[PDB]
Amino acid sequence: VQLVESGGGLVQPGGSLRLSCAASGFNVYSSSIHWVRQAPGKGLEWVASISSYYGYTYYADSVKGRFTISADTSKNTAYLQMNSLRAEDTAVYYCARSRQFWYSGLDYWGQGTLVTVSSASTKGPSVFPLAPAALGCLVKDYFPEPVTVSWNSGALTSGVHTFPAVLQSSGLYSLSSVVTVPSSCNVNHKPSNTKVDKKVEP
Amino acid sequence: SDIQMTQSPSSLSASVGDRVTITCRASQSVSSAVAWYQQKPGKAPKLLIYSASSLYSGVPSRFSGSRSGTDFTLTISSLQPEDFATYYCQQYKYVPVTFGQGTKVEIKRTVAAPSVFIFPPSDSQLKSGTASVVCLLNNFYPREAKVQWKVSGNSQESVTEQDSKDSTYSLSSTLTLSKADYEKH
Amino acid sequence: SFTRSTVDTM
Amino acid sequence: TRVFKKSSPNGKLTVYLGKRDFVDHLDKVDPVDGVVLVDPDYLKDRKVFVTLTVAFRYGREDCDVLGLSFRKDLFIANYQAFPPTPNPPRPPTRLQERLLRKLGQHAHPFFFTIPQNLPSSVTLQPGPEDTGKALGVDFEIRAFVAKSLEEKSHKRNSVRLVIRKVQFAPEKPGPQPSAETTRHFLMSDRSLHLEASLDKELYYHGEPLNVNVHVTNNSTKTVKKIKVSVRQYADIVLFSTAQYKVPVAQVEQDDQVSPSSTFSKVYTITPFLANNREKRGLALDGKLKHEDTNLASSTIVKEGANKEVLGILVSYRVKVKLVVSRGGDVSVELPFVLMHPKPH
Repeated sequence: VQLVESGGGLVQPGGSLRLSCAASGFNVYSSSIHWVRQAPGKGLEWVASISSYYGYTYYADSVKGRFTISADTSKNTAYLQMNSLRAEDTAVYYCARSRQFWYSGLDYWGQGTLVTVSSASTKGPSVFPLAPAALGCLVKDYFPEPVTVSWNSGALTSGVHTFPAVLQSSGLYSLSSVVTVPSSCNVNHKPSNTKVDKKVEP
Repeated sequence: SDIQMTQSPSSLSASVGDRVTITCRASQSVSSAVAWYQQKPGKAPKLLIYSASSLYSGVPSRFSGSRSGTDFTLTISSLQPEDFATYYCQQYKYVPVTFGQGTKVEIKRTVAAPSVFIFPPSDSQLKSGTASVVCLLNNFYPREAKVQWKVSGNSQESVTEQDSKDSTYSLSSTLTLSKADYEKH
Repeated sequence: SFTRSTVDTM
Repeated sequence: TRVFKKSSPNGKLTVYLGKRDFVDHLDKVDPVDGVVLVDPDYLKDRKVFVTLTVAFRYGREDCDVLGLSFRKDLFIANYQAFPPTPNPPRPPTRLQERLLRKLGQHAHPFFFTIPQNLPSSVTLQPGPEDTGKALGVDFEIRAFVAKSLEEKSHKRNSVRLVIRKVQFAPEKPGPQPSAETTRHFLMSDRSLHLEASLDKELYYHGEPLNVNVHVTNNSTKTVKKIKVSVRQYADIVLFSTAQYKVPVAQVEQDDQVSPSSTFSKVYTITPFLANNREKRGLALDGKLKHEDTNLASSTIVKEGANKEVLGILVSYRVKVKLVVSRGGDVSVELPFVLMHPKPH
């Protein structure tokens, strides 16, 4: 038994998207499909539910009419369509199954796909050295995630701490990594296809 | 209507094989339609107890729970070194379902003295027109701390995840201002 | 009205 | 540990039930045991009795303006709750003892035995053209206080509650179900061979039926279309023999079988209630008040053939129809069971 899904990406707010989640190893009829989203730093939030056997549809209060759900019995796949995207709808969405006879929780879960909504475009990283013991490299004004940053092409990972990237009010992302050198940086941005190497000395 | 969720406590820390109890509160009485879930950071959620009393297959017997009216409690016999994650309280007898606020679990250690480091903006950053001052706080305990800026708002704080190497934390806060503001002080 | 559960004690 | 209870509208008479559903193991049934709680000072001269009855009820109970059920009493039982009766049958039960501990002196236990020759709780689907609920056999517990058994019933005194009786699937699989049919022509020796088989004899609701059909059309006619369907049979017996059969699921394939050819295939058919929300006469599992359920579970008869014609009997069959050109259509049938598994 496995769960797979696809359809993630970045969409401009106010548009629409289609998500898919195929089911294998069980039956769509003898179960129900639930959709749940997980915002960064916030708990999982249920959005909608389908009951193929009973032919009933349910949605959350915040997505009444905006969000639609569908499923084809032949392919054992469920599809949900959402419209009029807003900035607060970005989260990581999951598709899960529940035993129809009877309800006993959500035993099986998919690996889950992230949903990002914003008007920001792709931006290359900007490496800013940080010198005075310790030394660090600062990457700011980049989009989108992720960025692979290594020190001296990953020569030594000892004393290296990389902090998670944050989203400031400008709409861009920024992270940093500091290496501890009491005595005495290569960053790659795969989505932007940018590699930057910098060296900082006191 | 909607049923309020009140988990307690929000998040505490303990040692290996300790007495840890997690309580769940609901604004309306629910008979037994209560489920317990645990989600490791960055992974998929997984239930532990369904119907508030049934232990799911492939789960250690150390987990158990009980009900007293609207009071729901989770009990763990001994804390495994891999059970440090978040837990959620769920009820499923009314439409719609309401989820818990999350109960992160972390390992406790001794107080660690931090390292104070101040880094001025670089020459390239100086020519960029934006001035940022970043203060580094590494190898400290506990997570909560108070550091003042005076040379103030418009500052971003970033703390990493619990480092298993020394059970300590690292903090990085940056104060971003303009060149005119930076040179004023 | 309707039905309801209750305490068992002991 | 939790325990259901129901109280009189006046709030003075209250009855406690530890279970809402009961099951039969083809040889014994779980006894109906409970305790009635009441202070004798309220009555001070009357007597308390609790009665078990099963009836063939039709329509609803919310004071509908229409002729109500043809109230046939299939079986009625009575027990003297107060004044207290002797110890049997045979001892007090464990849960009754615990409840007597919880309450004290004013706790009065009662015991009941369900005869093995009783039907299962089923309810026919009401029709949109009709009004209110529909016909169906139901169980009911009634407790009341009166000086005489034949005293007039009172709304404040009597209390009514509904219970259910259901069966569960045995763990022993049966013989493999299969069927065959060979039909020749009027004069020529050429024939038409068809065989149907199923994966198992017992399935679960929502699980597809993978019917295996093989056609050996070593004939001269051409089979136009093929139809596969499952039929639901509901035996209605009150004083006359009756049976109301309605199709539930139908699947058709536009497949042509050429003469002098062999064609075998496996097809999927799934019974579900979503597409038949309006079909009158459909049989459904017993509900509590009005809640929806799945299709009527196939009740299995006990080992003894006896009579057991005291209500509604249900069974399921599958039929495959071959549309043969210029007549000569041949269909085969196969019975099978479909009902819920045993929970834990």
